[PDB]
Amino acid sequence: RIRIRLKAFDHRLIDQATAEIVETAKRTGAQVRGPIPLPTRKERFTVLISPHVNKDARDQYEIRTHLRLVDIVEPTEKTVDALMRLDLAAGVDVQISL
Amino acid sequence: AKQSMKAREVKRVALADKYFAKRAELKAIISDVNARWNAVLKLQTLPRDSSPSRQRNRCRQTGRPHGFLRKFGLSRIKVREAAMRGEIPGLKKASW
Amino acid sequence: RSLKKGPFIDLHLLKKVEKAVESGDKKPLRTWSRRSTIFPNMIGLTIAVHNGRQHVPVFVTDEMVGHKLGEFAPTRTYR
Amino acid sequence: GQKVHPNGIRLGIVKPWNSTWFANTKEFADNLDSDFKVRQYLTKELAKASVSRIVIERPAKSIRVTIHTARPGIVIGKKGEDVEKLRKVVADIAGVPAQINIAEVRKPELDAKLVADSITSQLERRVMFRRAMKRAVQNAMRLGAKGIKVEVSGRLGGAEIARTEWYREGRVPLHTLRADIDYNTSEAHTTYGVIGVKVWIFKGEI
Amino acid sequence: PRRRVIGQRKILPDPKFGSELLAKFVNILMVDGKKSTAESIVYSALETLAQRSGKSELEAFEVALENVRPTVEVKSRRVGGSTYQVPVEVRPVRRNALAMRWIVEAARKRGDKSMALRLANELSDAAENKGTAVKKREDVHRMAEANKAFA
Amino acid sequence: NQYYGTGRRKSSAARVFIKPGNGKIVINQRSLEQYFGRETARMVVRQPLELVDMVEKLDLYITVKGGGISGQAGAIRHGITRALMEYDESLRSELRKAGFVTRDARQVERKKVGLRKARRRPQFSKR
RNA sequence: AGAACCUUACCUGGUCUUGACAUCCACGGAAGUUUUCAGAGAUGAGAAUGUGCCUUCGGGAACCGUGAGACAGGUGCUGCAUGGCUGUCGUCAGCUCGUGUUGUGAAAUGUUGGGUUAAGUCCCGCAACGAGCGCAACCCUUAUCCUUUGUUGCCAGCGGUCCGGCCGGGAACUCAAAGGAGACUGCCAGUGAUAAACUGGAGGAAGGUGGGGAUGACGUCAAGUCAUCAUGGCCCUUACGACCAGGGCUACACACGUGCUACAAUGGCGCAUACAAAGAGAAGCGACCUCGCGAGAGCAAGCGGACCUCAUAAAGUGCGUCGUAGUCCGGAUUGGAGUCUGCAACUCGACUCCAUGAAGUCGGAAUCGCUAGUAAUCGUGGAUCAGAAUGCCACGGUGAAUACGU
Repeated sequence: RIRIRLKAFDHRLIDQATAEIVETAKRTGAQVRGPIPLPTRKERFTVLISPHVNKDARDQYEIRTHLRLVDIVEPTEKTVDALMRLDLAAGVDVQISL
Repeated sequence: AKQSMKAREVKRVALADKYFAKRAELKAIISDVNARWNAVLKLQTLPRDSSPSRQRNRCRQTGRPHGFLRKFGLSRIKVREAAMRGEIPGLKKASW
Repeated sequence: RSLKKGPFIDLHLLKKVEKAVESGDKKPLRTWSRRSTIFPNMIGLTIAVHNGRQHVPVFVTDEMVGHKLGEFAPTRTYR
Repeated sequence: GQKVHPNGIRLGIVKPWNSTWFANTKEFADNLDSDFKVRQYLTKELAKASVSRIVIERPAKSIRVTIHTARPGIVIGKKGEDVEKLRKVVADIAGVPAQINIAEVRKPELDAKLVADSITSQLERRVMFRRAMKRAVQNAMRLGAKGIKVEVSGRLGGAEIARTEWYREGRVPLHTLRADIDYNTSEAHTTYGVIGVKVWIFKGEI
Repeated sequence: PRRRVIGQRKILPDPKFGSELLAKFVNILMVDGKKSTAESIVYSALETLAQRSGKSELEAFEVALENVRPTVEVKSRRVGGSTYQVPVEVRPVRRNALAMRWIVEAARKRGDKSMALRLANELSDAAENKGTAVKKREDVHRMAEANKAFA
Repeated sequence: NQYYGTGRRKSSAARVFIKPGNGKIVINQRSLEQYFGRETARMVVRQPLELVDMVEKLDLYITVKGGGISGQAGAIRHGITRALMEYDESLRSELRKAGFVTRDARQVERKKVGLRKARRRPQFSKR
């Protein structure tokens, strides 16, 4: 319906983007349950630090994938207007699907 | 990093769409328990360098044939050189 | 053991085997490919298997059909 | 020479980004190719322009590339004379609709890459490294920069043996995570050898 | 253990009988960190001990272990370019510690069927002494008294 | 109203409930003897109920997941002590001495580079 | 972080020499998708169609063939010319600069002392007064609570029930990720120059840098890396380049290291049964279902993923059997017969079936690690990758012994 799901890399990026979408929706419309935090998948990589030998020292790498789910419960024609194209995208992949 | 073997990659990768991929639909359903005729396996006189897992997957910048990661598409050294200069979003010092 | 249904061989050597039947056998055929298995039609014929120096004159026999061409030519020189 | 790189260590703590974009693991590998490929050509065309640093992003099947510079006049030019040809080739390499931004870097002596490129470019002139390094030192506390230090390594003054002979002034806390540290590595293209220029700059505590 | 002196952390008591002495005992026998298979041997040994001898549960192994308590032990010096063994009185914490070890180590040397049985055999011969632990308890005893000089 | 307590022990999280009724044990819709707790850590679930006047005092419903046999048992051990809030923090004063309200900070150690599992440095050749 | 071709450099052969790859000149040809014959292949020699976006006619940009020199190429040489990166002493607590002073000067002082700390930590003292690197702190994760949010997560009070959180519902709770509180020798007691600090107690989930990671000073070993890359110089250049096929890197009278698997009744075997965490997955992971003893095969949902798939975790536990033997220990080696990935499994594989069942019964001098959720032991996942882990990285289960002392 309005089943939204995004993904951001930094510990706090979406928190302001998924904040502004709430008061855009709940002010003009109604309901709007709010941003569900969801589990963060963290893809951990480990590779050899030196070009030759030196396996005993390695630098560990990680990429955190932070999810959010808004889910506006009120699909009014007033609230769907003046909401889209206020995303001001900082990279984050917006997706609207079941 | 030995531009010949890197040029040999450009040949090897570019052959994968012509001789195989499309025409490698042959041998998939064809070489199977059906109905035999052995003329299907006589189509394997093709140049061979198109093979689906023939590339070493050298690093995209340098061309090291070692420490390649499928995620970044680069070698561990060029991962670290880049990683310390940022460039990979969400990448930092891992500790937990 | 391996190779599932059907014994795998190369195309160029299959023509060489059929050449020895149709045109008739003459001398040991010098072949670089070691991938092709021996067949019943290859019994009686002469071939030569390359292995990093020169083609070794290997003779085909009844019970050699089960094994490969490259088994009869050891690559690594010892002693 | 065993040290953590000041930028990378401070990415999690106190930097915005060197790449603000988001992407998925499937297209990530070919996406990272285009990020270094554009910068390879961009550094060539902005060689005389004195580029400090640029930040790539891809907002939903597009590409921005926010470019900074010490000299905005050489990058911008008359109207959109210089920017139109830059933005054209960025769209061709990326294979997508390309935007572009401009950002004037006040006080070019406060950036790492600008000072590193300024000091290393003087090596092709064949001047004294002691003075060339001291020219960056002489104006440290004058305009900004609560601390700053410069290192060179190997082939000093066309010598046979290779020394280091680094130099430092002010306060440069290399292991204080909250401390703002600007750093970038650069190399020389001189006929007498390759000297690497490392410059650590300290702006403030928070 | 040069600067830092530990607080000697206390293990929990035996879950059936409640004896903190047997909590250390099961842990000596415990190999591969298996407490469940360790105690199963311990109880099966202790049940066969008190049944055969016809004594009570807690004081069967205690009076048994009291016979295998070492009086004194020795410590190697290495000071003036020679090995000197100096005899010292083992404290009650270390007294039963070596006792439980040498019972389990003596039962380990036996060639009998089960661990419950072979351990119980050494517990059975603890009160009246023919076995290997009761031989092992006074090994240094002969070396001691000869080293009464160094004190 | 119900008398709730959480508790946990080495990534094993329990959810304890207490009431005034009968002393039948119900864990994950299963009995205490049918909760397989026969060997050491048999009565660590009722370790916080060792030194109390009970006979057959309270209903108890508990539910633990995560970790193993002993970790889940210590989650029930620490969980019941939080559920003693029916008697507020008056009975805690004696329970502080026992150290059952004390939550175990000991967690399994991470695997480290050049080490077999968290500590063991792999042996080197002679000198 | 993975030599069956490829990789791959090295070898034996077959070939090419402005070249496989990049810029420039001239010249003809759209590129290219079609096929045949010969050769192991690199490849040369034919027959097809096509001839496309700009052109006062000399042409363009893509790409292809030819020829010409400038060059291109070099995993070749020098880590005793270097950049970059890194091991190690060492996560040891040190190492220096300013002025000032001391000495004729090298230097010293500072940073010599007395206490104290994990620590050049802090205190007092001081011919030095200050600063800076390093330590500490700031970061991440974990121990606890509060607030924000309630699906795919979760199920307590309620009814409906096919006894399945499954369907209303319920928002508590666990779980989940955002922001906060909480641990500072401070509250108290004793000692201590009355200072720092120390020892103990109270509170608290967590007390004396809480636990772990990240974090590695000035420098040493002309330590490693010209082989990832970059690069000075040198050298080869119809060859030390380039392409192809097969071979080698996997050899076998030897020596050592690093591991797995054992020698077993804390155990083997068979049946039944309970309890995890962290991941991965669209050129993918594969239910359920059917076939085969099995490796897998055919059919074939859902899920770009708290949903669906890999995934039925093992130790453990309940019975039975085995009862001290080279054995129901142990699994090697070898034979016969299969599957899978892939042009391809002989050199040179993984895995399955049947059969064979070496050595080995706790191992010589000596030697390696570890102080608590650790040693030990038992499983799982990932990266690499078409396909090959006992390695490596990551995760959890159960879980000790002993620290008198330098």
